[PDB]
Amino acid sequence: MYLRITNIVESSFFTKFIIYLIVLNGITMGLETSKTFMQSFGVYTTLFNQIVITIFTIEIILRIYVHRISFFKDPWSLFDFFVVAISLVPTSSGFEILRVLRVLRLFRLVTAVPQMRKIVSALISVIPGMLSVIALMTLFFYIFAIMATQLFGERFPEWFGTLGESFYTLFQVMTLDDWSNGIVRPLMEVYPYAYVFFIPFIFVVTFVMINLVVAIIVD
Amino acid sequence: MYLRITNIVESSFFTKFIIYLIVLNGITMGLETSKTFMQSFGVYTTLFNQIVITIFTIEIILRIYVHRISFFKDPWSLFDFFVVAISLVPTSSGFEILRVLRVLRLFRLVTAVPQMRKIVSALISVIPGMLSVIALMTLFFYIFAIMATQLFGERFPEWFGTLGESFYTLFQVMTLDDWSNGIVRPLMEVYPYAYVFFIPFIFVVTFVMINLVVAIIVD
Amino acid sequence: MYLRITNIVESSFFTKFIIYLIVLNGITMGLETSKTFMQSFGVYTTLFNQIVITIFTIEIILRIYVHRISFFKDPWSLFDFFVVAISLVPTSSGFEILRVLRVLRLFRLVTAVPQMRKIVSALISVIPGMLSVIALMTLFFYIFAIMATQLFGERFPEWFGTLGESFYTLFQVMTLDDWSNGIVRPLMEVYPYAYVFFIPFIFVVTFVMINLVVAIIVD
Amino acid sequence: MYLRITNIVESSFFTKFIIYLIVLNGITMGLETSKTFMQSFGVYTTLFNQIVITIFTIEIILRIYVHRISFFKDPWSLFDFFVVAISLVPTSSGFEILRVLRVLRLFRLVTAVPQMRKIVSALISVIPGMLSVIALMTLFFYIFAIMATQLFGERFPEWFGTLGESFYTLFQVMTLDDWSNGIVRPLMEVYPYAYVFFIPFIFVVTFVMINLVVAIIVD
Ligand SMILES: COCCOC(=O)C1=C(C)NC(C)=C(C(=O)OC(C)C)[C@H]1c1cccc([N+](=O)[O-])c1
Ligand SMILES: [Ca+2]
Ligand SMILES: [Ca+2]
Repeated sequence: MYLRITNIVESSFFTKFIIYLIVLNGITMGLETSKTFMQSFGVYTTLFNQIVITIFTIEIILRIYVHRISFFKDPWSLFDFFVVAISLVPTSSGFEILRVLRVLRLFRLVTAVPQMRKIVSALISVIPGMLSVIALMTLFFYIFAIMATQLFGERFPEWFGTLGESFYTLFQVMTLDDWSNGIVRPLMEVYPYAYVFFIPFIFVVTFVMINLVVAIIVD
Repeated sequence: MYLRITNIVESSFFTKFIIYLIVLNGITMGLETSKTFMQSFGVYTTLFNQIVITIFTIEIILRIYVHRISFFKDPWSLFDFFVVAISLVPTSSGFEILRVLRVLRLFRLVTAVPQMRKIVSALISVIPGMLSVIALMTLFFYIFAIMATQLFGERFPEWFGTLGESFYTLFQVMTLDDWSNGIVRPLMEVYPYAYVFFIPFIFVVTFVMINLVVAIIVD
Repeated sequence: MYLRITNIVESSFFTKFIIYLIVLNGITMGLETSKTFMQSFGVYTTLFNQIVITIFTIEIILRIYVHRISFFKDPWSLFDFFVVAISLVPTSSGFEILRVLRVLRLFRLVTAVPQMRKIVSALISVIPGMLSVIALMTLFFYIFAIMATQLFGERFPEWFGTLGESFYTLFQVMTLDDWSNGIVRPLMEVYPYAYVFFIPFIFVVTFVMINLVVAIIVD
Repeated sequence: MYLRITNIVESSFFTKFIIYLIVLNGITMGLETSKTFMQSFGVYTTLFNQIVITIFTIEIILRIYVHRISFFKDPWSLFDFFVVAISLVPTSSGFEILRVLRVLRLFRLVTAVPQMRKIVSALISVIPGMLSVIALMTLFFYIFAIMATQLFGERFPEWFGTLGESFYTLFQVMTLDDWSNGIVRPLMEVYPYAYVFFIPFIFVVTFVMINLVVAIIVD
C-alpha cells in the first residue's frame, strides 16, 4: 500500500499529467480574462477550475503520505503546498485579492519542471552574498527617507508626507524615473538647494549598485 | 551548364557586384523617403529597385544550383531567400504593410560581408543558453498580466484592460519608462496598494536581468 | 589601575550599549515623523533623544581619553565626533537645517558594526582608482556646461541660463532622464541643430561610464 | 636658429607653462559665462583671451620647427593645431557658433597631461574593437528609420515625417526615454500594431548593447 501509492506519484505519467493540467489551467486563466468568453463559455471554466484544483489537492495529499516529514523540508514542496493552500479559500469572503492570489499556482510549472527549478535555484544562490549590501542600503534609505519627510513633506506631502511616502519617492528616484522634471525641479522651486540632497543621494545609490554588480561577477 | 554557372557565382566579381549594389540600393532607399525627391525622380528609382531585385532573384537561383540542398542548410542563404522573396510581393494595393518590409533587403549587407556575419553569429550564440530564462520570464510575465487585468483593468482600461494590454504596460515598467508618475501613482489614487504589485515586480525583473547578463558573461 | 576607564570602553558591553542606543534612537526618530505621535508622546520622546545625546557625548569623551591623537586619525571616529557635535548646536537663532542634520547620527550604526564598516570601506576603495576618470568627466561637463550656457541660456534660462543651471540640466540628460521630449525637442524648436550637441554628448558620457565599469572589473 | 630653439620647447618648464595657460583660460572662460562679471570685467579678459591664443599660436609654430614631419603625425598635436585654429577665426563672420567653439581649447588639458592622455588613449582603444558593431548598429537604425517614415510619418511628421526625425526618435527609443507613454502609445491611438515594431526594436538594441559590453570585459 505504502509502496503502491509511492510508485504512482513518482511515475512519469503522474507528473506529465499534472504538468499537463497546469499548462491547461494556465490557458483557461488567460481565457477567463475575456468577458466575452466568460459570458458565452465561462460556467464551463468555473467548474474546470474546481476540477483542476482538486486533482492538484490530491497530488499534495499523496506526496505528503509518501515523503512524510521530508515533504516539508522541501522548499519547493512547501511552496506547492502554500500555493495550493491560498487556492483553497473560497471565491467569496476574506478579500477579492485571494481570488487573484490563486493565479500564483502557475508558479508550480516552475516547481515541477527541473529546468525551471535549476534556473530559479541558481538565481537564489546569488542572494546570500548580497544580504550585506542590502541591509546597509535599507538603512541608507531609512535615514534619508526620514530627512526627506521633515524637509519636503509639508509642501510636498504626496511625495514626502510620510516615511512610507518618502520611501516610495526615493525608490522612484533610485530607479531614476522621471526624477528631474518630475520631482526635483518642482522641489527646487520652493527649496532651491534641494539638489544638494538628491544629486548626492543618486551618486551613492548608483555607486552601490555598480559595486554590487562587480562583486556578483567576482563571487 | 553546371560548371560555367558555378564558376560565375563563386567569382570575386559576382559577390563584389552584389555587395556594391546593396550599398547603392541602400543610398537609394534613403532617397525614397523624401517625397520632394519622389516627385522629381521617383520613376527612376522605383525601377532601379526593380532591376536590383531581378539580379537578386537570379543570383539566388544560381546559388541554389551551385549548392543544391546545401543552400537550404545555410542560415545566411536561407535568410537571403526569405529576405528577397518578400521584396517580390506586389506593391499592389490589397496589402501595403509588405511594401515596407522590402527595406529589410538591406540586411543582405550582413549576409554578404564576413566581418558582420561573425558578429551576428556571435550574438545569436548567447541565445540558446538563455532560452530557459526567457521561458521563466514569460511565465512570470504571463501570471502578472493576468493579475493586472483582473486587478486594474476595470478602472484603468487603457493600461490593463486586456491581457495583451497588461503585458504591454508591464514591459514598459521593466524598462523603467515613466513607470511611477506615469502608471502607479495614478493606480495608487484608486488602489493605494498597487506598490505591493509593482515594487516587487521591479526587484524581480531587475534581478533576473542582471543575473542573465552575468550568466551571459560567465557563459 | 591607572587608566581605569580604558578597560570599560574597550569592553563588549560598551559597544553593545551604544548600538542598542542608536537602534533605539533610530527607532525613535522614525516615530517622530508621525505627527500624531508628536502630540500623544512628543514630550516623552524629547527626553529620550536628549539622554542619548548626552550618553553619546560622554561616550565620545571616554574614547578620546583612551585613543588620544589616534582617535583623530580614525575616519570613523572623526565622523563620530562631528556627527555628535552637529546634533548639539542650539535650535535657537541658528539655521533650522541643523535640526534635520542630527539624523546623520543614525549613520553611527554603520560606524559601530564592522560588517557595515567593511562595506563602507570596500565601497570607498573603488573611488581612488576612479578619481582620474571623475576628473576627465568633470572636466568634460565643465566645458560643455560653458557651451550650453552660451548657446541656449538666452531663450532657455530655466535650464541653461546659469552655469550651475547648465550643470544640473546636463547632469539630467546624462542620467538620460526625460531628455528628448523633456529637453532637446523644446530646444530644437528654436535651434534646429541642437541634436549635434546633445546627441554626441550622450554617446560620450555613456561610453565612458560603460568602459569605466568594464575597466574596474577586468583589472 | 632651429636646433637652438628645439632645446627650449622640450623642457619641463615649458609644458607646465602652457598647462598653466590652459587652466587660467579655463577658469576665465567659466567667468565669461556670467553676465555680471562680463559687464564690469569684460575687457581685461577679452584681452587676456587674445594673448593666450597668440602664445598658443606661437607655441604651435615653435613645436612644428622642433618636430617637423612628426608634428602632423601626432594625434594630440593635430587636436592642438585645430582647436587653436578655431580661436584664430576672427571675432565675427556671422557664425558665432565658433565664438562658442573657442572653449573647445580647454580640452588641450587632456592632450597636455599624460594621465588624461592615458585615459583617452585607453578609451579610444575600445573603439576599433567595436567598429564592426557600430557599423552593424548604424545599419540597423538606418533600416528601421526608413520603415518608420513610411509607416508613421504622414500622421506624425514631427516624430517620423523624415529620416532624421525617425533617426532621432529611434535614437530616443534606444535610450528608453519616454518611449511608451510618450511615443509608442500615442502611435497606437492611430496604429494599433505599433508594438510589433518597437518592442522587437527595443529587445534587439539592448541585446546588442548588453552583449557588446560583455565582449569587452572578457577580452
Ligand atoms: C552665476 O552664478 C551662479 C553660479 O553657481 C554655480 O556655478 C554652481 C556651483 C558653483 N556649484 C554647483 C555644484 C552647482 C550645480 O549646479 O550642480 C548640479 C550638477 C547639481 C552650481 C549652482 C549653484 C546654485 C544653484 C544652482 N541651481 O539651482 O541650478 C546651481
Ligand atoms: Ca519622464
Ligand atoms: Ca524614463
